[PDB]
Amino acid sequence: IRAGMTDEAQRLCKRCGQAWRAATLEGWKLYHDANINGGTELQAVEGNPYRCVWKTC
Amino acid sequence: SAQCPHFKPNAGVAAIHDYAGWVRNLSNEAGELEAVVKQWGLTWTLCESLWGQLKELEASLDEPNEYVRNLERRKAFSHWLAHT
Repeated sequence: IRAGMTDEAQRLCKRCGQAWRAATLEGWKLYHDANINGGTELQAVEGNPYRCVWKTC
Repeated sequence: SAQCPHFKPNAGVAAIHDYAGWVRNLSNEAGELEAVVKQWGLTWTLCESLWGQLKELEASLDEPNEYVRNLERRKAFSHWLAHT
């Protein structure tokens, strides 16, 4: 994480059998719904809409 | 038009808000009236969640996209289920 390698930290958590901890490292992802503005193709919702709760935890 | 007059509901516009508004007045004294008010309340609020098909604080302020329309019905029916 100190090296900016948060994706390698998540891969390491999954490999060590701690996939739950890998999921806790994703709660800092900015909420984005590309469908709010009316696109021609449905895009997948990004980030954590409950960021404030996750950050407080 | 005939010597036997004919009623027909005003074509179907607001009855869900008349019924939901009516039970939102019976709730003022429903604390002690028990017959089948909860049974009818479950049914008519289900009908509002499903074929509501009414105002949603402008559910659309501008234009409707069927994905949004269906997600917004899943929000309204999820709020009904939580309240039940």
